[PDB]
Amino acid sequence: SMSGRVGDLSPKQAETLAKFRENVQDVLPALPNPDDYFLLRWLRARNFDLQKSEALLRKYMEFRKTMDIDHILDWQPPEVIQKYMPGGLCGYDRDGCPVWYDIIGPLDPKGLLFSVTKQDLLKTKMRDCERILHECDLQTERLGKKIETIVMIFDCEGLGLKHFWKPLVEVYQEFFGLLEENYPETLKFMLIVKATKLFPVGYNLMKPFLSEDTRRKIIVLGNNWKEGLLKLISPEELPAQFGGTLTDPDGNPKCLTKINYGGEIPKSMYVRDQVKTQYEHSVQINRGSSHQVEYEILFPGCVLRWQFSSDGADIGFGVFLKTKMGERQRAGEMTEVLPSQRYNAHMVPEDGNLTCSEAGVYVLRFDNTYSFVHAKKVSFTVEVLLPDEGMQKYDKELTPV
Repeated sequence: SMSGRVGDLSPKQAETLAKFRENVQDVLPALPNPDDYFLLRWLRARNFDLQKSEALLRKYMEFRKTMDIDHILDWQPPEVIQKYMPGGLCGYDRDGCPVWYDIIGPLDPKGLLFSVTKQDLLKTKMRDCERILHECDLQTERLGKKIETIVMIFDCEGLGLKHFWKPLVEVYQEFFGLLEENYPETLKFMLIVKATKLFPVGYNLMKPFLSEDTRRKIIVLGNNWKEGLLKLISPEELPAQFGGTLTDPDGNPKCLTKINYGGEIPKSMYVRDQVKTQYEHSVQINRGSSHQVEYEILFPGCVLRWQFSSDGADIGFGVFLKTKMGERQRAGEMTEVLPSQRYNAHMVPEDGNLTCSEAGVYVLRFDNTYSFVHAKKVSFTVEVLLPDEGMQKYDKELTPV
């Protein structure tokens, strides 16, 4: 079989290329380098189907306009992103392919999304797409061989419940979706290092946004992850932080000159205290009454996630565990999970989550015991975030928490 790459095309692939081009006659005037290489990414992504490859390319032309890709290398992100958005482009693998780091642990999710918008974050990620593509083009020049694929490293140390706040999850979802739509056939490997026991839930949140091609390229490294990275990346190209010998000019092993390590964003940089949201349910509760919902959990390891808002007085909220569905239980008859407390959910919504570490029926209960009024409207959403079953197979090498 032929791989559908320049210098390795079958007669059919070549004829399909020559045709697709004839065909993408009217959009080509807009591109900086529509070489055979460029066209063939689209074709490979859709198995050389002319109509699907064309439709995919045409959508990308629209993305170019929406994101102003023509000028994006000159676009300056907000200072909060420059200073506190983790990751960066650093080094090249053993084959010449550029490496892109993300450092998930120290991300401040609310700090970021209360300081900048989802669109500023996504535009920054697309700017980094365009920067790493330019590194591919420059490596091609340097090495005398075609470089058009990249290595993504996700340092998942410290991946935890804070990261499952829905607005942050949505940024990452949209980012992976943008890569699939606009950067097909660009990924060499996505390497997951130091993943925690929460990785299967996190991955399942992203999975719907990953192509089958991408999913086959995801490698979950274990305890010997430094050796694993060194198999792919020479020590002189791999930060000492990640097992190599590359440092900043001053010797810092973190390579801070190229890789950001996040951190807590100063509250003085915030532009808002909440993001807009809609709720799945709204209920009216009586003075001194309660309202609850119940989830029958058979398979431990899923994450229960909630958000609520209520005008007026504070509202009570807690989570309890009982053995099976049945008539209403008193708090003291159930296993406390999250003991009830008083929350001000009027100025800003309350959100939270927890890991369901035992099978049973989880009861999320609102207690209206703080209004000096007749009754009370509570708006809320509760979701269960399931673990990816295939990734639970790595459980023994995933770090607690």
